[PDB]
Amino acid sequence: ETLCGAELVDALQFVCGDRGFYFNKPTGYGSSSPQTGIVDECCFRSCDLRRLEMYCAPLKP
Repeated sequence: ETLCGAELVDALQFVCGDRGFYFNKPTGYGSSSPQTGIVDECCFRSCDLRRLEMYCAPLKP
């Protein structure tokens, strides 16, 4: 019921399109720093579309 490896990249490619995507969720400066991201959210666990789309890079212009 989840998305891993190749299936996850295909999903991010389709949802993010031109914008591209990243895997590690941003953290705050001088924050805590073991890193978590989409694998944890969507592969080890199931996530919904609105979580997944938070890993799209910003819109260009």
